[PDB]
Amino acid sequence: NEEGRLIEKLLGDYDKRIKPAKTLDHVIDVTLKLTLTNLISLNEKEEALTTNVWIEIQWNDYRLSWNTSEYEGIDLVRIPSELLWLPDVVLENNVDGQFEVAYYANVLVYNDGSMYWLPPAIYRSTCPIAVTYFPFDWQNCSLVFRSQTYNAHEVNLQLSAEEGIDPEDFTENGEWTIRHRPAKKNYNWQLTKDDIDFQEIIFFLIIQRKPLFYIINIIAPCVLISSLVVLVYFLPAQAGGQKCTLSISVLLAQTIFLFLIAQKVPETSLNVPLIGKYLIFVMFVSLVIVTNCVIVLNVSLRTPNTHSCVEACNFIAKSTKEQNDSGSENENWVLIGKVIDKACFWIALLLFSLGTLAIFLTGHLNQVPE
Amino acid sequence: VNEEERLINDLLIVNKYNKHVRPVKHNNEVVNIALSLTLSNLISLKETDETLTTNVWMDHAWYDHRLTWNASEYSDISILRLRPELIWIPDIVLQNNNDGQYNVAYFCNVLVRPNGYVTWLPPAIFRSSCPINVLYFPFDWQNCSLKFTALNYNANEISMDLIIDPEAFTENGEWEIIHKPAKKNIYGDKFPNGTNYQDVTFYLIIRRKPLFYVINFITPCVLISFLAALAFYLPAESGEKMSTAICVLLAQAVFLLLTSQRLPETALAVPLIGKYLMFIMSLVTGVVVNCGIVLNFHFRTPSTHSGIDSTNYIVKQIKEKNAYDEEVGNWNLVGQTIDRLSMFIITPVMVLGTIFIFVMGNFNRPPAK
Amino acid sequence: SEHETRLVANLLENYNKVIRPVEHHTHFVDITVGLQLIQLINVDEVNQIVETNVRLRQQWIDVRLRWNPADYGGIKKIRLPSDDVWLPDLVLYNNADGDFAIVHMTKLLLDYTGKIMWTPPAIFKSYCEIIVTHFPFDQQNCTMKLGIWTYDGTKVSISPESDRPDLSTFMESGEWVMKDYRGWKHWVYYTCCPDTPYLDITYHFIMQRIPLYFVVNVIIPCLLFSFLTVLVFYLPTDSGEKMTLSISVLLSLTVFLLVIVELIPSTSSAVPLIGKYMLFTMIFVISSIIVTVVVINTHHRSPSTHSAIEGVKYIAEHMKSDEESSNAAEEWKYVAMVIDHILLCVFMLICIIGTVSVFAGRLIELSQEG
Amino acid sequence: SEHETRLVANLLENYNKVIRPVEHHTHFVDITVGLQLIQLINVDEVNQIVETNVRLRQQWIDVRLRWNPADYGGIKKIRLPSDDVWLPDLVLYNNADGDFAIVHMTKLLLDYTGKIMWTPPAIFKSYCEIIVTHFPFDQQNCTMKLGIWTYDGTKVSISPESDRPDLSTFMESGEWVMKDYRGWKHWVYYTCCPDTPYLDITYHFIMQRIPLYFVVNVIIPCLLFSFLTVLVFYLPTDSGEKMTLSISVLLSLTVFLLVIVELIPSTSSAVPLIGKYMLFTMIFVISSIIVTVVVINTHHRSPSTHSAIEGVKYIAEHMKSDEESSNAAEEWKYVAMVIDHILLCVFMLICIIGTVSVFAGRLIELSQEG
Amino acid sequence: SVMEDTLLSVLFENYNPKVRPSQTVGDKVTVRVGLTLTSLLILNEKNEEMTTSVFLNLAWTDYRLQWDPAAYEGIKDLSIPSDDVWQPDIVLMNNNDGSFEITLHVNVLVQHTGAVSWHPSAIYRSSCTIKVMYFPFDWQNCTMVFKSYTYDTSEVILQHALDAMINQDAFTENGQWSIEHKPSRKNWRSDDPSYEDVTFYLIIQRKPLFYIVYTIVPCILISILAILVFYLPPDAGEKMSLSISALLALTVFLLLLADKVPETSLSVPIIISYLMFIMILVAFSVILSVVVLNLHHRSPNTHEAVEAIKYIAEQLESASEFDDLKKDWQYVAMVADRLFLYIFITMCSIGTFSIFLDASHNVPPDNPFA
Repeated sequence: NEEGRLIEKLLGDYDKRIKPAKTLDHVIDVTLKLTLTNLISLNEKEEALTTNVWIEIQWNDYRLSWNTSEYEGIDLVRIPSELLWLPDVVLENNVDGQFEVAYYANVLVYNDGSMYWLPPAIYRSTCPIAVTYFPFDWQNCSLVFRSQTYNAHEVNLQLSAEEGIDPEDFTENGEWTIRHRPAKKNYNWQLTKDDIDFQEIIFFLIIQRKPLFYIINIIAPCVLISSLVVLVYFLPAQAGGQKCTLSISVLLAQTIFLFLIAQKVPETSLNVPLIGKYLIFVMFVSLVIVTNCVIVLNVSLRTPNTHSCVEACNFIAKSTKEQNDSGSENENWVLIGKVIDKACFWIALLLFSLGTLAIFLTGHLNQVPE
Repeated sequence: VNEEERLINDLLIVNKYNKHVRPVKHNNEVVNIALSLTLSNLISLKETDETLTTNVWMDHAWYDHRLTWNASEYSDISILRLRPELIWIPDIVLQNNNDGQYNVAYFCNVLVRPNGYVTWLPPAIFRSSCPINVLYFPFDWQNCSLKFTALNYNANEISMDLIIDPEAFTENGEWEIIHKPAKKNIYGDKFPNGTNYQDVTFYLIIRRKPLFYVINFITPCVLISFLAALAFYLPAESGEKMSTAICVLLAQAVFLLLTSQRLPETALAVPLIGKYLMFIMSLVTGVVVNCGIVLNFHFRTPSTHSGIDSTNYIVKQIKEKNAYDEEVGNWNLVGQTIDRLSMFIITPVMVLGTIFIFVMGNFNRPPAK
Repeated sequence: SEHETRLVANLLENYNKVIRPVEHHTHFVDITVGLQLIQLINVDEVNQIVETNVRLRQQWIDVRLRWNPADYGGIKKIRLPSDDVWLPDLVLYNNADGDFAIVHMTKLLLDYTGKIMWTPPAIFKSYCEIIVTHFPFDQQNCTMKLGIWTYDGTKVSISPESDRPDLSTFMESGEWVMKDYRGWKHWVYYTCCPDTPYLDITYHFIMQRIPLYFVVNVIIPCLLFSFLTVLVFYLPTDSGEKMTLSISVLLSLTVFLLVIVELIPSTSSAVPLIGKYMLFTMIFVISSIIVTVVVINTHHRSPSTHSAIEGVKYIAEHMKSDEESSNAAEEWKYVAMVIDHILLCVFMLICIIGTVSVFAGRLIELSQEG
Repeated sequence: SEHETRLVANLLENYNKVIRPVEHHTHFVDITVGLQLIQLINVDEVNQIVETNVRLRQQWIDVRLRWNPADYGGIKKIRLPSDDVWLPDLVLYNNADGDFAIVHMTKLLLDYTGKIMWTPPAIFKSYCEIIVTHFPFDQQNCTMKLGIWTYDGTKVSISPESDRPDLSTFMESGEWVMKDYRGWKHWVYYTCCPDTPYLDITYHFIMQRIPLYFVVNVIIPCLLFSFLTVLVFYLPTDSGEKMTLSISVLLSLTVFLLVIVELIPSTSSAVPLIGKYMLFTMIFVISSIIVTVVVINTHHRSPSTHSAIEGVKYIAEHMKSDEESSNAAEEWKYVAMVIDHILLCVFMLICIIGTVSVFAGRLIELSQEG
Repeated sequence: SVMEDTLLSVLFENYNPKVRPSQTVGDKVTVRVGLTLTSLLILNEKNEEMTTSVFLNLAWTDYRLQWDPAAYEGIKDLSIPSDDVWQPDIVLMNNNDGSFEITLHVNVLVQHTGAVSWHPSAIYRSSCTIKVMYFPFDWQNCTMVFKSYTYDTSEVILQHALDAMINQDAFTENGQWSIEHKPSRKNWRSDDPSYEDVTFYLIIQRKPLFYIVYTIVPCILISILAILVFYLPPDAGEKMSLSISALLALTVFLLLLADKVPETSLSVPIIISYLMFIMILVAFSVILSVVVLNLHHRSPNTHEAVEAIKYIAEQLESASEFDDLKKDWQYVAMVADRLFLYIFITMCSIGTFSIFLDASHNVPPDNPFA
C-alpha cells in the first residue's frame, strides 16, 4: 500500500540532527531508566565498578506519526539507529570508561512518536567505598547519569522507581549484598556554581557485604595464636629451667607467623577497598599480645642467678657437706617460683581481657547492626 | 583571494593531481626523498627480550613536482598546510625495528613548501628488537643498530639520504647513552635482482648500570662473609656452644641460597652475561665448601668434639685412672692449635676476599686504560 | 556471458540491501541458529570467561532471491558477500562477554532460487555460571542462553535445530572434563508486555574438574607430616631430654601447614571451588593443629619434671639416703607407663579422625568415580 | 519559515572545512584556555601517571562568523556541532601518553556574532615530573606544559587565563595534600631556528604525599625488633646461662628484617622513591647487626669463661683444694662487672641512635611542616 | 602519453573490484605463497603460543594488467596499492591466535605482463603444538596450518617456496633455544569439499645451558648437607638436638624448592621428567632423613664396723655406675657405623642413579631430531 511512495515522501523532508522542535527554546520530553544486569568489577580501594546496564531510552518525535500506509500497516517499527537524534549517555558521577556496544542498536518507533530503545552496556564507573563501606551500615553508591551532550533547556529526562533493586541482576560473585536502591530525577546546579542546567539520573545503592569466608582465616590464626601464647603462659609453671631457651624458640616462631599474617591481609585491603575499624583490632590486638609476650620473659629473666687427725679432716669434709648445701640451697630460696605460678594467672585474666575486649566488641559490632 | 579559491580549484590536488600516479616527472630515476631522525623519548628498556619502546620525530622531505606554485599559492605564502589525503603518504618502515607498528606518525598534518617540496615530520611511539644478545651486558653494552626508510619502492622509485641522542634522553633510564652516529645508504639484496630503496642507518652505542644494585648487593656479601668469618672466630672464644655454632650454619646457609635466587629473577627480566655471574657463584661456593669443612673440622674430635688403707686406695685408684679419661677429653682440646686455626682461616680470607676485589681491580685498571 | 553485464546491473538497481524480507504479516523472518564449537582456547575459573571456536550456521530465506537464466543462468548458486543482507543481532543473554570474532563482512551462498546460509568462522568471549559448585568433582551445568537481541517472535524469530553434547569437540587442552551437554529450544514471552517476544537456544554445560597432578603434591606432605607428628609422639615418651628439640618441630611444622593455605586460597581466589570443599582441609589441617598444641603442651605438663666414728658414716650415709628418696621423686615425675597411653590415646584417635577424613575423601570419590 | 531553508542551505554551500579561518599574516588564531579540573580518578605513585579530567575551556573567534537578521536574528547564540571547526591539536609535551577522551564529534557554542567556546569534559592519562625527589618531605612540583604541537608562533596562539588553585579539586582521599598550584603562559621560539614556535601553558603542581597508615606500621616492628636486640644485651646479665639462646634471637631478628627488606624492594619498585630515604633504615638496621656483631663477639670475649690414714683423707681434700682455686679461675673471667657496662655502654648508644632515627625523622618534618 | 589515458581508461573500464581474478570455474589463478621469516620474539612455552614475524610474499599474474607503450615500455615495473583484488586473509587452523599486523592491504610490485609481487613483513599471533613435549631432549613435533578463512580452494590454488625453506633460515640467535627443522606440506582435507590449510612442522630443539648448572649444585650441595647429617651422628652423637635443627632446615629447604619450581614451570611447564625423579630424589632425602631419625629414636633407655661404712661407700658408687654403664651398652654406636655405611649404600647408590638417568638423558634421547 503506497509502501514505496510514502517512504519516499518523508525521506524528501527527513532531517537527522534536528529534534522535532516547535521551536528551539522549550525542548523535548525524554524518558530513561536502567535495570542492572551485571556488576562486573568491584574495585573498592580504587572505588570504580563495571556494570551491564539496560539503558531504557524513550522519547517523543512526531516528525513521523503515520497515515494509511505506515501507522496502520504496522503500529510498530524497526528503523535504523543511525537515523535521527540519539542521546549520548554517561554517569556524570560514574562514567569512567566509554560506552560499550550501548549505542548503534536499532531504535523503536511507534506511529505517533512513541519511541523506545533498551540496550546493554558494560562500562566503568566510580562509586563510594573509600575506607568505610566495609562496615555494617552501608554506603549509598550515588550514580547520576544523563546525556553527555546538551543541557536541559532543549532536553528534559524522566525517571523511575526511587523506592523499590539492586539484586535484579546483582552479581552472585559478591561477598556483597544490596538492601536498597534509590532513583530520582533532577536538574543541574551544584556546590561548584555551574549554570545552564543539564538534567540527570541519581542512582543510590546502599549495599551490604561481608558474607565472610576469610573471617576464620583471620579468626583461626589468632585463636591458635592466643592458645599458642597460652602454652607460653601455662607451660612455664610446669616447665623446668632449660625452658628459657624453650620459651624463646616459641616467641621466634610466634611472631614469624604473626607478621606473616600482618603482611598477608594488609595487602588484601590495598587491592580491594578499605575500612579502618576492623583493621585496627587486628594489628593492635596482635601488637599487645606481642608486647606482653616478651614482657613475659623479662619476667623470668629478672633474678640475679635463678635466671684426732681423723677429726681435723672429718671437720673440713663435714663443712663441704654443709657448706655446699647452703650454697645449693641458695638457688632453692631464690627460684621458688611465687612469681611464675601467679604470672600464669597474671596473664591468664589479662589474656581473657584481651580476648574478651576484642571478641566481646566484635560480638557488639555484629550485635548492633544485627 | 587573488584568484585563490579558484586556483586551488585549478590545481585540484586529488583531481588534477594523480593520487593513484606517483609524481616522478614521469619515467626517470625517482622523486628524491630524505629522512631525518630525532628521538623525542625512550620510555622502556628490556634486556631479556631485546625490545625497546621509543618516541621519534619522523622528519621527512621529498619534492612534489606538481606543488610548484605561482602568485596566489607560492607567493601569497611560500608555506601553507595540507592534510594526509591531499597527500601521497609513503610507508617509512623501521625495516628491522618495526616489529611494533608506527603510531601517530601515520597520515597527520604535513608542511607544504612554496613550490612542491613537502615536509612531514611528526611523533613516532614505537617498539624495536635491537641487537641485545646475552652480550649487551658486558660493560661495553654494545651498539644498538636501526635502519629507517620507505619500504616498498626501489632505487628507481625511491632514494632516501639523511642528530643526537640525548636531545630527549629518558633520564629515568637505569642506563647511559654514550653515543649516536647517523649515516644513510642504499642496498641490493639476495632475492632482488635490482638495487634500490635507500635508508637511515642509526647506531646507538650505550652502557648501563644502576647505582643502586651495588648498594644492596655488596651489602650482603660482606655481611654473609662475616658470618663465615665469625663462625670460625667464635669456635675459639668458646667452641662448646656446639649446637648454636651449628645453628649458624643452617642460618647462614638458607640465607645465601635465596639471595642468589632473587638474582636470576631479575635475571630472566634480562639475559645475564658470563662475566659477573661467575665471580658470584664461583665464590659463594667457595664458602659453602668451607662451611661444610667448617662442619667436620669444627666438631671432628671424639672427646673435645689395715683395711681402711685398702678402701681409700681404691678411690685414689678410681681417682687417677678416670683422670686419664677426663684428660682423654683435653687431648681433644688442641689449644696450641688455637692461633693456627684462626690463622688458617685468616690466610684463606685474605686469599679469596682479595682474589675477588683482586679481580675487581685487574678489570678496573684496564678500562681506565 | 549469459546475460553477463545485463545480469549484474539489473540486480544492483532493483534490490534494497537495507530492506528486511517482509512478506506480508506472517512468518516474520524465519531464521535458525546452529552453533558448532570447533574447539576452545582458554577458560578462566576465577572470572568464568572462555574464549571459544564457533562456526555459526545461520539460515533464512528471501523468496526475492529466486532466479532465471540471467542470474542462476550465469552461475547456479554463487558466492555473495554479506552486506546486502539483514543480519540478526545474535546475543548470548547471560554470556555475550563481547562481540563475535571476525563476524562482520564475510560471505554467503545463494541459490539460483534463494536459499541462504551464513555460517562463519567465529571465536569469541563468553561468560558463564561456574558458581561455587563448578569445581566439584561432580560439576555444575553452565546455563547459556542464545537468541535474537532486540526482536520478538512477531518481528523475527531465532530457532533451533539441535541437540548435540559439549564434549563433541571439547578443548583437549582442558585439565578437566565433561559429562554431557544438551540444548533445547524455548520462546520467551514476558510478564511485561502482552506481546510475543523472541526465541532462544539454551546450552547446558555439565562438566567436572581437576587434572590430578595438583591433588598429589598437597596430600603427600600431609601424610609426610603424619609421620613426623608420629615421631613427635614417639620421640618424647621414649625420652623427653629433647623436649625443646621438638619445640623446633612444632614451630617449623604448623608454619608449613600455614604455607599450604596461602597456596590454595589464592587459587581459591583464582578459581572458585564449592566452599564446603574447604572445610575438608579445615578440620583436617586443623587437627594437626589442635594435636600439636595439646600433645606438646601436655608433653610439658609436669610440676617436677616435665663407736661415734661409725655415726659419722651414718650422718654421711643418712645424707645419701634421703636424697635417695628425692632422686626417685623426680623420676617418679616422668613416668613411662602413661606416655604410652597418650601414644595409643590419640593414635586410635588419628585412625578415627583419619578414617573420618577418609570419609569425605571416599564419599565424593563414590560420586566422582561414577 | 524565516529564510528557514535559504539560511541553512547558504551557510553550508559557502562553508568549507579544508581551510582553517586564519586571519592575515597575523596575531595567530586568538586561542583562549584554561581550567576545569574536577576529578582525579587514578594516579600512580610508582610510575607517575595521572588519569584525570579537565574540561579544556577553549575560546576564540573567526570573523567570517559575523551575521545579520538571517543567522543572529533567528536565535542569537545557537550551538553548532563540532565537526565544522578546525580544532587545535593540543598536547602535554613531555606527556601525551593518552588519547584525549571525549573530544571529537561535540557541541560548540556559537553566537549571532562570534563568541565561541566549548567546554569538553576531557579525561586522559598523563605523565609528568616528580622523579626520585617527588615524595620527600621537602616536595616537588610536577611540571606540566601544554600547548599546540607542530605549529610555532607565526601561525597560531593560546594564552592562560586565570588563577584558580590546585587544591580547588584536590583528591580528599589523597594519602597526600597540595600546597599550591600556579600556571603561567609563555611563547617558545628556539635557539635552533630564527622562527617563533608554539605557545604553551605550564602548570606546576606542588604537593606533599604519604598518608600515615604505612608509617605506623613501619615503626612498630622497628621498635619491637630493637627491644629484642635490647634483649640481646640484657640477657647475658640476667640470664647469661642462655648465651646460645641469645644467638638464637639474633638469627631470629636478622632473618626477620632481612625479610622486611624483601618487601620493601617489591613495594618501593612498585611505588618509586629517592634512595636518600632508605639510608635511614639502612645504618639503623645494619645497627642491630653491627651491634650483635660487637656485643656477642664481646659476649664470648673471655678465653676460658666465654699419721698416714690422716694422709689420704688429705690426698682426698687435697684433690678438692687443687681444683677449688682453679675453678675460681674460670668465674674469675665472667665477673659480671663489665656486662653491666656493655649494656649501659650500648643502652646510651641505642638511646642515642634510637633518638637518631627519631631525629632525622623529626628534623625532616621540622622541614616539611615548613 | 603513448595512449596512456587509453590503457589507463580501458583497465578501469574492464576491472571489477569485487571480482575473482578468473574466468568462471576452472583452475582459478595459481597464487604463490612463501614467507621469508624476520625473527621470532616470544615462545610462550607454557601455553604453546607463538609470536613471530615474517614477510608474506604473495605473487600470481594478472592478465588484466598487461600494460602497453608508456607503463609497459615506459616503466616495466610500477608500484600500486592493493584494495583491488582477492587478498589472503589467511588463518592458521591451529594458530591464528589473533589478527595480522602489516600483512595485508600494503602496496605491491606489479610487473609488466602482470606478475604481482607483494612484500610485507608482519607480526602474527600464533600458537602451535609444542605441547608439554617441548622439553624432552628428544624434543617434538608441530603442525602450523595457514589458509584463508571463508575461501575453499575451488577458485584458486596455493603453492609454496622451498621445503628443506628451513626453520634455521631465521633461527633466533638469542635463543637459549634451537632449530632442528621446518618442512612444509600442502594439504586438502577431504572431510570438506573445501581445499584448506598447509601443515608446517616444528622439529624444534630447546637447549638453553645456563642454570641447570647451578640446579646441579642443589642436587650435589643438598647431598652435602645429607652425607653430612648422616655423618654428624656417629661424629658427635650429642648431635642429639642439633640433629633435628639440621633437618628442619634440610626439609624446609627442599620444600621451598618445591615452591619455586611450580612458579617457574609457570610460564614454562612440560614433562615432569627432570622434576619426576628429582622429586623422587626429593622424597628420597625426605624419608631417608626421617628413618635415620627413627635410627636415632632407637635407644629404649637413652632414646671393722669401720669397713661397714666403706662397704656402704664401695656399693653406692660401683652399684650405679654399671647401671649407667648399662645405658652405654644400650647406645654403643655399632649402628651409627653400620647404618652410616647403609647410608653409604643408600646414598652413593641413589646418587649414581639419577646421575645415570641424567647420563642416559643427554646421550640417549638426543639423536632422533630427524
